[PDB]
Amino acid sequence: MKVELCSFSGYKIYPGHGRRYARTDGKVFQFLNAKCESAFLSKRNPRQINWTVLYRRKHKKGQ
Amino acid sequence: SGAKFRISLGLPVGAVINCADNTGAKNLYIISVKGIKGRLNRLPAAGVGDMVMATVKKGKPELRKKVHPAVVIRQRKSYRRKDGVFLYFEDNAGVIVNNKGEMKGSAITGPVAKECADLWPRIASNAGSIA
Amino acid sequence: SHRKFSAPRHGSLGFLPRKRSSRHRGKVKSFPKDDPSKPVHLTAFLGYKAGMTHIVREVDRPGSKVNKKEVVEAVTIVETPPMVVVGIVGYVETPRGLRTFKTVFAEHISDECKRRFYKNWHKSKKKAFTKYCKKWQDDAGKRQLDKDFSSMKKYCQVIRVLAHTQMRLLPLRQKKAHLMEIQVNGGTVAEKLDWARERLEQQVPVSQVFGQDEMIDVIGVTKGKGYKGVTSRWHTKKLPRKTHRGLRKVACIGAWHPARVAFSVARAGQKGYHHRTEINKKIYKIGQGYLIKDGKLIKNNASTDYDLSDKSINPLGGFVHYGEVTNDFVMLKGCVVGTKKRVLTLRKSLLVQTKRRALEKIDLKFIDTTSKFGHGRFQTVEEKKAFMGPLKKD
Amino acid sequence: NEVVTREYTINIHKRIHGVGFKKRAPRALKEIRKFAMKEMGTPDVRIDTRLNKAVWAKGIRNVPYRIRVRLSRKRNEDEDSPNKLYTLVTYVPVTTFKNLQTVNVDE
RNA sequence: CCCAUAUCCGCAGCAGGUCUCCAAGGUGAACAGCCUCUGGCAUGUUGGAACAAUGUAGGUAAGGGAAGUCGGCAAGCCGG
RNA sequence: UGCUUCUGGGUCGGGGUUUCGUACGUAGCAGAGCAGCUGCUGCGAUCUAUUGAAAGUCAGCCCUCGACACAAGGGUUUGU
Ligand SMILES: [Mg+2]
Ligand SMILES: [Mg+2]
Ligand SMILES: [Mg+2]
Ligand SMILES: [Mg+2]
Ligand SMILES: [Mg+2]
Ligand SMILES: [Mg+2]
Ligand SMILES: [Mg+2]
Ligand SMILES: [Mg+2]
Ligand SMILES: [Mg+2]
Ligand SMILES: [Mg+2]
Ligand SMILES: [Mg+2]
Ligand SMILES: [Mg+2]
Repeated sequence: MKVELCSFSGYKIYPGHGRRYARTDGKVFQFLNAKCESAFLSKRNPRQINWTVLYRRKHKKGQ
Repeated sequence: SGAKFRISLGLPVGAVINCADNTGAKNLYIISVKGIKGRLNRLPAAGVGDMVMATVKKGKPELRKKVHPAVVIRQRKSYRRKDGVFLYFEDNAGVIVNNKGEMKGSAITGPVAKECADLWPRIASNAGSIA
Repeated sequence: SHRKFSAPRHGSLGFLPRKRSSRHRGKVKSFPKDDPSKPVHLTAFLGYKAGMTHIVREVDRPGSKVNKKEVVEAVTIVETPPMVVVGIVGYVETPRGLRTFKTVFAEHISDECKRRFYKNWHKSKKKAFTKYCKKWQDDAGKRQLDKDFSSMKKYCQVIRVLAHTQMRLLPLRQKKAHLMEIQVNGGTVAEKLDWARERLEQQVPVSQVFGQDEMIDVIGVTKGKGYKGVTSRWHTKKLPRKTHRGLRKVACIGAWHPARVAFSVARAGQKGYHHRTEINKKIYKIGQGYLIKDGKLIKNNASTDYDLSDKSINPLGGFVHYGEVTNDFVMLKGCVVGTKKRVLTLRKSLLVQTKRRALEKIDLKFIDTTSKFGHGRFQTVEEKKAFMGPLKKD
Repeated sequence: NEVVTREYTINIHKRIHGVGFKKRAPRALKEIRKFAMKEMGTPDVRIDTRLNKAVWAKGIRNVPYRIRVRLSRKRNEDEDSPNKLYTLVTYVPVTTFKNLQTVNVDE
């Protein structure tokens, strides 16, 4: 079974969990929960939010 | 062969969905759903893939003030799929149709849910995307 | 006059006396009819509702739109450690019913089952069967026992067996076991009886009773909800906003001249804690308990042919409000009745399952062991550590 | 053995969870007085006014989540009453409740 | 001496009624609303434990948006 | 439903989980700038590092076998 990846956070979405948003111009996004989905719909930037994956990647944290 | 599964219908009778094809119609006032028996004090309710009777409220005047068939191609309410997904679109939209299924228009602006493509071939042909 | 528009009745009259159930453990009101052809077996068991989770299996049903397409589908775990047989009981068919003719108990009985007798195990002297036990170790008693066996063989028609649970093998709080008469179905009474006689004081795992993809019934007490009004009890209409004496009522409870109020009118009262039988639940999987061997224990129950991991069904943080399933368990399709930590009675089906949906074989691809104590996003603690990396607490 | 004292800590956040606003600090005092009644089998309990003020430190709606306390069992003073030993409850200011065990403090 | 949610009139220590004087800080246009100091009080003829229904008074609701109803009553939107 | 099989539950602590989103302090030749003193030193919303940090988490979540105390008891009745 294909495991998707949250379009906002970057975590792994398992078969049962999350949702999908289909915008009027294609561009389907997968979401892990209504925290990601709401930070997306609010038009937040995943790179300025400490817990996302694009943040840890930008600031090179971890390793 | 394959039969339409049930989805979380979310378009009561009175919904004004936008008209996602190039027939010059801008709206679709849903006036009743096809295939609904009913119940005391229970509005009919259409979902993705359900044929309905609608009415163009704004658009070309040769389409207004009359009843039309239509098919809901995108609903905003989150419906579940048997494969364990919950999908929903950015807007409600449907296309106009004749009683045998052929689209009155030519193109479809935007996606078309696979619950509507598996079911209406002449809408999947004029489709732009799927799901 | 007549009702203007037709509406069907609100709620069923077939479950009518909606009262608090008079028993906590579900009662097999009827066992499957026995044929002397089938070999000797049992007809019911006893498990405890752990929790629910997803399942990704490949669907095989030619003609359906999901043929050979993975579908996510909820299941329910019922932890079922093996039952201990502690006595047999025979019945005679009389023109007044089915009278119980004789009961016989085994020599030794656990303190688990002996707790079921006393309403207070703390103030008691624990004397149950203390004089009965001295029948299994002397000719004066052994003779009488063999008599009481050749009698049940001569007369009894139905043979049931008494089998209690093992309550120490569970993560619950109560130590007092649950007893139950499981009817032995099979051959002639002589062979049905010299079977249970061998199994006195023995353990019966679920493999001996239920298989896989086997449709069964679940008998148990609905989860209780208290003194609920008529809108919650019978799901009647809610009156409009301008109603003076409250709006979550039934406006008319009867005509004039039927000068009572009838038994089919929706009225407020107890809701939940009823006794329900829910039929046609498919056994997706009879998992296996933990076990030590070569010092290392094997816990991987939720690993499938496709997953190939080392995770048990236990979600991250254990099942909520229940604990850790470390025993055998069955995986039933879909919800079952009751609440968590509730003893369900799993009964063999009373019908002849001849249907593609009943005879479908099951092959799970993936079992979901994320946490249920919130929107958990990690299957295993290993996968979580290997994703988050090292934290500050290290 | 009969006159003993020892420090505890009381997770008020769980002994109070659920009660309404205007009755939290009160239920927290009734639950301190009952806690000391359990840990020391004396019906006479006596809550110091510093522990009172420390429970009502924030307000009536926001009682501290834990609290470090010093239960001291004492001989009944004048007016020998049906009780022979009473339990004085005393506050203990603490900067963190991490790895704080029940300590058997002595004189 | 009281001059009013207990000294007056309403049968009463009655949520009603009954004529005036003085009039701080912050916010703000403001004697508006909200917090505070001087001064006053102990919740308005009782407490404890529970947290069912039905109420009373506030709230929030996916999708739809008056299809409800005699009627957009009520609520909501708007607000400087 | 539990209430001495050196055990048993209870409180506290610890671990798992999980929710929100990176604590106080300190460091900074990061900061629109401004001022004083002849580069230095101050004011300065915000930023970065320490920091997926801090905080909470069963009262109706899961595991402890970590400390502490406790638990062999009380009252009323019942006979073929
Ligand atoms: Mg009607
Ligand atoms: Mg009729
Ligand atoms: Mg009225
Ligand atoms: Mg949950
Ligand atoms: Mg009050
Ligand atoms: Mg008064
Ligand atoms: Mg009072
Ligand atoms: Mg709404
Ligand atoms: Mg909404
Ligand atoms: Mg109307
Ligand atoms: Mg009408
Ligand atoms: Mg109005």
